[PDB]
Amino acid sequence: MAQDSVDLSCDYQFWMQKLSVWDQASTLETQQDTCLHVAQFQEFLRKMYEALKEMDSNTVIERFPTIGQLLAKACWNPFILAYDESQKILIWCLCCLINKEPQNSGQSKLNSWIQGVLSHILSALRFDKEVALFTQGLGYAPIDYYPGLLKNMVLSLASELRENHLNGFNTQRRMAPERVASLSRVCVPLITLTDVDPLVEALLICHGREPQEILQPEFFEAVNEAILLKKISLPMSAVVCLWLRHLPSLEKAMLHLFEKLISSERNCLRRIECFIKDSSLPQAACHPAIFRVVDEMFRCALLETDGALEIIATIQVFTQCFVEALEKASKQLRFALKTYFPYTSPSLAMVLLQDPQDIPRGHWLQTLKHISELLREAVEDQTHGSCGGPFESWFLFIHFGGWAEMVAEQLLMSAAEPPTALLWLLAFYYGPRDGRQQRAQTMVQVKAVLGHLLAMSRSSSLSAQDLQTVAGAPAQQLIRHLLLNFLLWAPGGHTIAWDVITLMAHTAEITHEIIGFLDQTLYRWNRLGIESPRSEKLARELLKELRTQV
Amino acid sequence: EGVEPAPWAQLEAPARLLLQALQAGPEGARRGLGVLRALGSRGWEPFDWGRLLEALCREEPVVQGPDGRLELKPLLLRLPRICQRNLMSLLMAVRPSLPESGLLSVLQIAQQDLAPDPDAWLRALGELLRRDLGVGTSMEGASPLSERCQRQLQSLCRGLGLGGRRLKSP
Amino acid sequence: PTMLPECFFLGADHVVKPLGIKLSRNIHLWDPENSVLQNLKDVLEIDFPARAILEKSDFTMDCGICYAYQLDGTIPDQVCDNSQCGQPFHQICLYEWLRGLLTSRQSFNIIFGECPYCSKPITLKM
Amino acid sequence: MESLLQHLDRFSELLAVSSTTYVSTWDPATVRRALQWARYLRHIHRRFGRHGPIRTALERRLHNQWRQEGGFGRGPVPGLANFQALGHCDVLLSLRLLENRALGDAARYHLVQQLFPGPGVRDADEETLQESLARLARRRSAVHMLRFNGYRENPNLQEDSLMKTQAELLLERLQEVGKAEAERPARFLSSLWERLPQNNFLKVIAVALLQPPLSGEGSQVLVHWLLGNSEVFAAFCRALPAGLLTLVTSRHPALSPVYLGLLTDWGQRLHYDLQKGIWVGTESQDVPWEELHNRFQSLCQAPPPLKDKVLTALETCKAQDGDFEVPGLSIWTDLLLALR
Ligand SMILES: [Zn+2]
Ligand SMILES: [Zn+2]
Repeated sequence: MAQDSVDLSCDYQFWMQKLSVWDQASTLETQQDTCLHVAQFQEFLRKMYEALKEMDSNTVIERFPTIGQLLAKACWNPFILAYDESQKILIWCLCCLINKEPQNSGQSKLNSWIQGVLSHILSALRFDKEVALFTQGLGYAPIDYYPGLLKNMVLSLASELRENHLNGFNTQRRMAPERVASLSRVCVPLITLTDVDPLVEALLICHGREPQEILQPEFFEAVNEAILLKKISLPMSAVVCLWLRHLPSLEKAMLHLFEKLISSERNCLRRIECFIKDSSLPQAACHPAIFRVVDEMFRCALLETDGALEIIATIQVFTQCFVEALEKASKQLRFALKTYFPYTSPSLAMVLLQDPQDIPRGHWLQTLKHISELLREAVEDQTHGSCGGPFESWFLFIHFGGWAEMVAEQLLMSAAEPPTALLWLLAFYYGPRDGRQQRAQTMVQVKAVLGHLLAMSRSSSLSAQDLQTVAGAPAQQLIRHLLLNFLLWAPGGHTIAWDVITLMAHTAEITHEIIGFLDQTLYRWNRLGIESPRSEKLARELLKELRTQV
Repeated sequence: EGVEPAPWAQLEAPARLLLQALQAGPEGARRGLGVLRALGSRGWEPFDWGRLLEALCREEPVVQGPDGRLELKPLLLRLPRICQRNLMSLLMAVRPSLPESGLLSVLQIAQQDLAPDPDAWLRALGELLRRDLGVGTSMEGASPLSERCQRQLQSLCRGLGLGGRRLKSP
Repeated sequence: PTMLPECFFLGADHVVKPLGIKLSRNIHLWDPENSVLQNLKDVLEIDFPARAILEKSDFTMDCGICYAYQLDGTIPDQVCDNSQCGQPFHQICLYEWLRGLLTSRQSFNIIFGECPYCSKPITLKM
Repeated sequence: MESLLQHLDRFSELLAVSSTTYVSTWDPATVRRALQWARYLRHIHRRFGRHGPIRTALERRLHNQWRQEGGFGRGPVPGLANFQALGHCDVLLSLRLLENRALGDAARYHLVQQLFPGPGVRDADEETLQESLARLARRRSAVHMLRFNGYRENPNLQEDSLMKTQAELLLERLQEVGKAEAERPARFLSSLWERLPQNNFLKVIAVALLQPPLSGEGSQVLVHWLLGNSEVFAAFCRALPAGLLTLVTSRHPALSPVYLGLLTDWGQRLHYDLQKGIWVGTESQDVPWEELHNRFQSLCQAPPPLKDKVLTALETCKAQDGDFEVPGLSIWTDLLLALR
């Protein structure tokens, strides 16, 4: 109710004298500029169409003056018509313009001019004449063969490019890289049109022997868009080579993953596994270099937010998908794991790989015992010929969920003299760069808290205040999520749950943290086939109600 | 007239074959491993990497940009992109069994120091390899990623309540 | 060197699993003080073939291009006419090899060109 | 069953007269009527158009009507071609009336209103008018874009997609006449030949012969027409390249023996001059020495079954003209020496 023309009326002249730039784009540079400026102009058209549809035509003159020239430019510009709904919005626009009963002959002229451009778009051979007259004589219409026609056109070229790829230093026709670059710009406007997929596949695969790129990355990223938006449905080898030759696509897609775990679907891990397996990210990650990239990205993410739980959850989902994609399709000659994990020794990794589901529930204690032993041998006796230091082995340890989370729940099950192994381990988890002075401090802290909570579980379902009393920091999140483990695990819970929860419910940040923790633990149980349905339904109801509070 | 030989066409058979293997798409990576398996099996177990690196580094001319401008390139950049990347990936893994002297100059190339329109991949890869050598921290903003990437990463790392984990030791 | 290595197996799925779980369960029993064999025999809970057939270990039947068996159902049937190579190869892999090779020449349907491994005349009939 | 017949014939009447520029009487009622008829008919296309006696009966009505009107005289109307053409029946007429400028005021406005009320009815299960037409113009622009911005004219014409497209159009167009047996395919081929550009026609047929079948009876009917018709064969062998005709012949050995005589006629009606070491044409439009040499060199580069036809047709044509062994005397020896 404020501007009513000007945010639109300025961009009117902008796009207007930009059509004068492009004008059917029979060049390279008109084409390139048009390609980047298409969709913005499309939204401009949406606003314009709204502004027209709401009102009548043939009475107002707001920007009606140059409109015919504007639309004629757009129409004769075919890349306009190649983008998704641009054409259709042009239709609706022109429909807004028509007059039922032209009264002054200018209205009739307008309408006839409209019909003319319409037929120009719809019933016009913009094409060879021989094949036109051939079918005219055969008694056909454009329609009834344009699809298969198009298809044949595509297929010829698709084969051709395979030939060119196979010709790895032959004497034969080295196909024009100019035509290739022409196609690179021709595909993208109509990338969504279904008859094109094999061409694009072939463009991305038939790499050839240039030392320098010959496609424009506008194409690479306009492709990346429709991949990650799932409008294209390509094979896997195509998108891997795309990721593997154009880096900003990879970067921008890994970003698009974070967009979900932060923006929309905080702590619904099944959406996250769904997204990972929807894309071929673990499959692509089977390739080493891509794995190292995404590792570096998550490492930066991890050192900005010093221990973001949602991010760590995402890591472990991705690691699982990657491990299975690796075990699937790498029978002969798979990469030695210190490829993907060089800084660490391989021995520790070799242990970490083992699934919990392989082993009975009892020996997981012994597993974690040897693990924490080895982490101590690593980081405490931090000698050269190993990891650089603590952070690196800690980051290694992140990726293997279950082996990370089982310490608390096992320690709840082994508070009968909880062994120093698990204490040091979880201390190392919740704290890197601590020093043994800090680790021994937190050790006895949590062990005294265990002396409390053991007897507290042996007692009846006591209050939430005997719990909040032992709270009063360097050990707040540790002790917090430890208590959360204790709650569901101990059957004394399920009564004082909301009490403890509303007590610790200071903020929404801690709320989201714990929500992620809970979705994590439920996800873990369902995957492991390890459940107490009490705690399942309990945590379910709680997480559900807290998804209303946020 | 509009034909060229292979730029590798003049070389030791094993290594030339290896290049012709790495040429072959993504999978060429693992084919690299298969080659070395086959050759440690074959009568010539000693594969002189030292020999190979020299030929990678060695310069030769090209006439690119306009029609009227010479420049030099080593083998390593004139050969096709996919072989470069596959090769780099293999090198990461065989890094134990390589000589530093040649590796370093290779990495000086890998930097593509003052290469307008550079190879982002190769740059990141050289960075990472130098890091794996324990010498590529560089005391720089030594991110294989772009500062663009790190920027829009921090832009959303801001939108999460950090943990109290002491990761930096300020 | 006495440490645990990075290790795994190749072969048949059903034979693979049980030893996998033996390892999964005896891994904490690693002792980098005796022989690694001493560690292995009692972690995987087995004794091993000391050259069960020293002669016919594996005359490998992989592609040699893609190092694979069963390429779209195809066997690497195409071989070298050479005593020193004898290497099997896949039809399509060896095709796309010798096609890109500059030295190759096409007949009506049959093509000739150098064996990848030994560089001797090899013939492929589609 | 018969309800479909009177539904269809009235529809096709209305279809053909859509384009006709008598349009003054029309109103949106007629518009809606035609449109809902077309909607019912594409509904029928969906419903039980698939394999059945009704499918075949309606296809018989189609070809019956199309050979009744002929495609000549009173109208060479394209019309809805067949079963699959029915699938977009409304669309074709919508296109007809746009170009029919007898299209008036009110029915036109109501028409465009029907077509494009906006995305106000964006939620619909059937891929409707707007979606279809959008994809249409999408594909059309795509077609021209490729034609001008990456398309190349293949030297191997059979490989070329346009000729390949037209080839399968025509094979579609003749399998139907072979199934129908209303008139012979020869009556159709003749009328075609005369009416349309014969230069393009020959090339189209050249590519047509070589498409592997899909259901090769059309390939047979062609050679049965064309070994009968030589005046086409005269310009045929004249207009085309060498290897095209070579592989055509290896495909249809019936064309081998005739084709040797074609050249052999041209081969004998030339004269050496010792001003210039060449045979040369008496007439302007006679095949040059090298013009023919190319063809025979292609035939040398042919399969062995077709190789020895010409190889001995040459020796026989030589010896009957005197079995000389030196230039200036025998065109055929000039050849046979040039071929080595
Ligand atoms: Zn193979
Ligand atoms: Zn060999």
